[PDB]
Amino acid sequence: DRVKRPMNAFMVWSRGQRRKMAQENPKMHNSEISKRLGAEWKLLSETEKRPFIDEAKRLRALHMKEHPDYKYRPRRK
Amino acid sequence: GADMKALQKELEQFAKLLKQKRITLGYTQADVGLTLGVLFGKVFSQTTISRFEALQLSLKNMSKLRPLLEKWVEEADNNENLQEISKSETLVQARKRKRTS
DNA sequence: TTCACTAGCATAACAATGAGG
DNA sequence: CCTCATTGTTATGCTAGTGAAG
Repeated sequence: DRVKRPMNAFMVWSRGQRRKMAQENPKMHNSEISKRLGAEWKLLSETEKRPFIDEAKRLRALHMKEHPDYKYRPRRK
Repeated sequence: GADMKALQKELEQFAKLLKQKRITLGYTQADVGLTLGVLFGKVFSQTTISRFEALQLSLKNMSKLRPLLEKWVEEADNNENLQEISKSETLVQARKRKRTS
């Protein structure tokens, strides 16, 4: 029941893609999956990244709408 | 500053209003820093913006940046209204072109 | 060659996801 | 529980640089 921090544009796009990639070839560890996902994202153009960036913006806005008193609180090492 | 109590109360509620507006407009803290630097000629790091939003800055610095942020939010809201009107206009234009095609 | 503050520069934490230590 | 692996947003620990007092 703890509030999690909102996900940026990458996390949105990666969450979409890694489910498809796991259904595509199972028995593949998310480490190589995330390496490949980041490598692919680095090659996208701004025209291609636009909708996910806008989705992350909408997500943060809706997060503040839901939790007006949220504060990200990490635990430093 | 008449007294630090009422002034700091007003300032700490203004900080929450500033965060709320920057979130509903889609700016990251680094984005606000970059835009402040570009329209006022003085760079502002994301660090100072986080500290402002956490009221972790000297009251003199809080009040020194408050007018800067007010001008910034005026310009940002103008830009947002402009983009919104332009998007709806282009949508009506696309309706016209598609129905008339 | 002392203490208090100031402002970045860096980098950790953490969001998702699940397999396998 | 935990570690991994990824990019992006946010909080903050460590500096170099600045005065002030003695």
